[PDB]
Amino acid sequence: AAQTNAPWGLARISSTSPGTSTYYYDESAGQGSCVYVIDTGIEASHPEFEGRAQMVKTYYYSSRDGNGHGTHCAGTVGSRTYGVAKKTQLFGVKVLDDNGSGQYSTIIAGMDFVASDKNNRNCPKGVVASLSLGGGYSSSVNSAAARLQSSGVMVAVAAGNNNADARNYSPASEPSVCTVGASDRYDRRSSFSNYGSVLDIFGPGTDILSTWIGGSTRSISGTSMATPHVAGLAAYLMTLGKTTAASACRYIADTANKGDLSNIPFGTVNLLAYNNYQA
Repeated sequence: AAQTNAPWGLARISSTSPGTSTYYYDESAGQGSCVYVIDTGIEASHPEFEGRAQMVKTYYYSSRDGNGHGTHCAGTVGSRTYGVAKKTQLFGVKVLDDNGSGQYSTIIAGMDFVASDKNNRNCPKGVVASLSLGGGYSSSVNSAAARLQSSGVMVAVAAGNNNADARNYSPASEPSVCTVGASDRYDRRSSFSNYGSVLDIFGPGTDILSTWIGGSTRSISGTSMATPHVAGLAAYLMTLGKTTAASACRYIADTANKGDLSNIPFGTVNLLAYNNYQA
């Protein structure tokens, strides 16, 4: 399939050079997979989700996304126009309040919920969890993420927007999960992107157009924006049978555009998420 005039990040992950405008992808588009978006919520009523999104859990008085951040992320995973896996099933776990904050205790609870709740859901091609969040290092938060990965979910986490080494942030610093840095449309490391040996992959994260609350759209920046590119790619490759949840992160790194990014500090991977689709 081809999405003409796709956002630049979608076009990026289906090309070998920067500067293209079409997103090539296999038409299965992640059908039969599920991605949990652990965030502020998802405006499931948005026409861009086509009823493929639903909230499944909240830790606040509302399940709605009064912020927009979760919706933007869920849109990059699997919205019809801005998403990588256009046929995927999106589940919403609201661990973050409407200001984008949440306690680690609540975030931990959210992850353990996903590890169990996937057994309530028909995801025959596998299960992914996108975690556009983080803070300072905590082993409890790291183990929470590693538990989720062990239960059989491909876990993708943001590296953080501090322009520092991700080893001092969680769940970014957990080795067994897929930690995602951010790049821009000219293959530069995003000025805010964390870096470090704990990174496994980069994804588009500067000026990313996606869904927003109120049935609208906007363009924002962050490793929070790169993470769902990888979450979506994961679900896309798992629908295709090319990898498993346990293997997806390493496979995406095996099959990435190598060496193409600029301002990668020495010791950080130079790997850019790539779907190697051959139309």
